[PDB]
Amino acid sequence: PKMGYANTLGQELYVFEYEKDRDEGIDFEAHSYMLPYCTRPQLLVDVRSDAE
Amino acid sequence: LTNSEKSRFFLADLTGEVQSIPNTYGYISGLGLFRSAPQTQTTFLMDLTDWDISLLDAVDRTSRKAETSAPERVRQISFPMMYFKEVESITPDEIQGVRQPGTANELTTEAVVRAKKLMKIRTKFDITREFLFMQALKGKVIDANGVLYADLYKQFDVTKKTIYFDLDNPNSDIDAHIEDLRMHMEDEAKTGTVINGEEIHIVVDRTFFSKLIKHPKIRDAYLAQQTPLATDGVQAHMNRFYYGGVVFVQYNGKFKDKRGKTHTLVSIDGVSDTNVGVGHAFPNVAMLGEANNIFEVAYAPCPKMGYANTLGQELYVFEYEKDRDEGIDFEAHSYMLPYCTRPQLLVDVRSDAE
Amino acid sequence: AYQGFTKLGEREPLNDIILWEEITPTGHSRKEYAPVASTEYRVGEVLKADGSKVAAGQEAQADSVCIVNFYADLQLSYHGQLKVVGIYRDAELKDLLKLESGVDAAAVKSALKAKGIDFVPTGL
Repeated sequence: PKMGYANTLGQELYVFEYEKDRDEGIDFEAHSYMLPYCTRPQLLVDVRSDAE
Repeated sequence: LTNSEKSRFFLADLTGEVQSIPNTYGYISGLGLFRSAPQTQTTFLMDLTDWDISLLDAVDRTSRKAETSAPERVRQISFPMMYFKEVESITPDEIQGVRQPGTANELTTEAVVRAKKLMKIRTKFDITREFLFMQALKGKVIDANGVLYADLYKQFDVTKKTIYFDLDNPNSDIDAHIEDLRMHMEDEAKTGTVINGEEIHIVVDRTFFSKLIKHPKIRDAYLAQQTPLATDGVQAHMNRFYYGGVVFVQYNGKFKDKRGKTHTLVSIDGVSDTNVGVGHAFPNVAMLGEANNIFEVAYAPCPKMGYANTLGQELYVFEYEKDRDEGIDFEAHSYMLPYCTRPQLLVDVRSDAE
Repeated sequence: AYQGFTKLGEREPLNDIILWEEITPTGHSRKEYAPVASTEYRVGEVLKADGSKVAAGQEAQADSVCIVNFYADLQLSYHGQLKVVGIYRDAELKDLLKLESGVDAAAVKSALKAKGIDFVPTGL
């Protein structure tokens, strides 16, 4: 949600460079907006070693 | 050519501005005896080495000899510093519609205001530097607020020496006090040889000088050199007196502070009596050049990005722009501390008696 | 061990907790404390108004977070300053706090939040 990036294709990671005023140092920000999902969750089967 | 006093339709001319800048005493800074030694750290260390020599006895040629002399002692000390910061700003309200004094109708530009503010800031820092130099001549570097930063005598393991002249006594041996001071300076500095290219310069106030010059044992010599043929930043042609290889420069320098309390440059701490004079005696090693390690001042970098671990400078003027073109912000920094490597050569002279 | 082993020491924490603060020409969100005699300060410790560490119970009068390393034995600090400096007004700091045993972290966090200091959750 930074400007410039509205309604654009998402990326793996955003890194931004920001300078503190009065030469007080540097600020860093890293963003990521993601979600991994499976369209057929039934195919993910769990496995155990004990008995039911 | 500007508007007249009581009429807007007749003209009159403006001839200048008369400025009333205050007194900026610069005797010690103008002497140049405080060498600048900038570095890249907030704390510096110095190593002290001591030597001792003795006469070697005669021996026989046909036997052997002996003389192993003994070794030197090495010890080191640390040192803090003083940080000074000044803040000022420039706004369009100080420019819009304002005319420069001494000019009929010329408006003031941002460059003129910036130059004026920078000159005032540099004058303030020079005043503070002179005050700290005079404090260092006393052997205890104390900030104007009264906080102690470096006690030279305790750090160098040297006892402070005071000479009581007793100028009110009509039969006080002034020569004895002068000789005692001279022998103390000669015996205590162990600079081996290089020392006092010039004289023992004593910086005294008005009271001490006035009481000294009227002594019956001294008045003849004082009147001897009241002859034209025989260097402050404010008081040109300062009072001077030479007697017994010793100069008695009179220095009536003083400064105020935020609280409005006058800080006399030549004073001992705690002598508030106005009937007693105060003076400070130091060797004038200003001509030693790069070999003058006795008196020095150190500078350190300011705490800003891009200046860490860099050589310090004497003043750090920074210019910052306010948001949405609202004005300009200024910042002047100075991380400095003056010190004397041989505090045993700093002796105070009093006009009273012990 | 004659010399099976010598441990030379450890390095004191650095002043990196500050993330955002109100930067002003003077010192905003930065207060100077006269150090308490025979008391050693470090980065992240919570201070009272007088200049001493907050102790079990005393946690509602928390005043600042120390951002200097003061040595009580030499009375000078990490950078050679004879004062203790801590952030008291609005600022943002990492979650690296030295609370004296017994101190409730939640109480001091609430007090500093009321005074304007916000703590960003810090990973390990």
